[PDB]
Amino acid sequence: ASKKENLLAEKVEQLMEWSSRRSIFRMNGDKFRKFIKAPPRNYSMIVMFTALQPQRQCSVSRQANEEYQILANSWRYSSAFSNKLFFSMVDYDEGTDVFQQLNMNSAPTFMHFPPKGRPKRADTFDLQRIGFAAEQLAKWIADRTDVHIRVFR
Amino acid sequence: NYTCELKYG
Repeated sequence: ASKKENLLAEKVEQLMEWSSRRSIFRMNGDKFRKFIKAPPRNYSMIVMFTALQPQRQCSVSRQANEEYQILANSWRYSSAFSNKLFFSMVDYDEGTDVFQQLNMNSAPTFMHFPPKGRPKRADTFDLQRIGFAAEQLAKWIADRTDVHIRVFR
Repeated sequence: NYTCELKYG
């Protein structure tokens, strides 16, 4: 109805159209800002910050991405699938400006960006304690969003 | 190495 309400609905449609072609949205700084930082939003965003370029040989990022793929695939096929939760990734070499804004000097990091407000302490996944099995990522997502993604491989 | 250090893009 309102100008801001209509823009929001269009923005969500744009993410749903992206969804038909991708399970994970690969973002540079412009897209990150437009779809994750900019208001308004009524959806949660999960983001994997990664550095997957071969020359860097970031083994952790590589393995973590394999799990994140399994997760986002599980989402895609879920009976719980909706327009209220999306998965994105930001690669260091493509979104360097994003890493700097977030004061990230390494990878990988998984974060939840809620529709309102900023990420809370628990909105950074505790990778160093837990590891990055898709099932553990899913547990964390459930805790932060109440969306329960049941992993399959 | 065993850590992914990121300096410049």
